Amino acid sequence: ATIGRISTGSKSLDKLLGGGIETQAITEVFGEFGSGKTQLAHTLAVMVQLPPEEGGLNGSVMWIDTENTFRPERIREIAQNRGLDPDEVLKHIAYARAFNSNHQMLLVQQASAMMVELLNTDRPYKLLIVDSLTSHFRSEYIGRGALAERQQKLAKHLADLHRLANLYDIAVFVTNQVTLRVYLRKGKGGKRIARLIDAPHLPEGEAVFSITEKGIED
Ligand SMILES: [Ca+2]
Repeated sequence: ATIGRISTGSKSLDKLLGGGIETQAITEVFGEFGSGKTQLAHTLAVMVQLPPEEGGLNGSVMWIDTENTFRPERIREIAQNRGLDPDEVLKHIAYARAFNSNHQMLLVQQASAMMVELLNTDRPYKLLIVDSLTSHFRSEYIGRGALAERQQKLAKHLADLHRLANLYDIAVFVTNQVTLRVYLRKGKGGKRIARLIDAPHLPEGEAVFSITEKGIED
């Protein structure tokens, strides 16, 4: 399968990422609360549903939520401001709340069966969001005696996510706090800045973007 790319909505950020977030990859976006990481997840959940000429992959979305960050009204807003049907865009997002780290791991293992079901349809899954990758692991595995089990379980979880990305030709997008690593920070005037770091086949760099009624854009 040739790698597909989903536009972030920001031309500057897309350029930094080599065209958009990639299928067959995990993109891991770091930042503090309000940094833009969750706004970017909501934007991508709309963009991926568009045709390739408009920056999408005609795809369905799966959203695994660990910190109650998914906002259906934000999806509706982004969809409408981009001239799309809000009800239709929302219907193509399969939402699952993860109650703890073990459940989060199970949901990703169970996702394989769901991906197979839409694989040869008009709207195969093309994007899996995990917002956030680590909140449950950090809340549950505190201190020295818990570190080994936490790193082993997180490494297994990441392997399971990579397997989904590669087997079903989807982009996996996950958020984190301090894979293709992007770090977000506050810029000037409410702008946000993304920095791509340690990418094997993309140079490091930065992109400035805005959060608007359309989600993310330059
Ligand atoms: Ca955010």
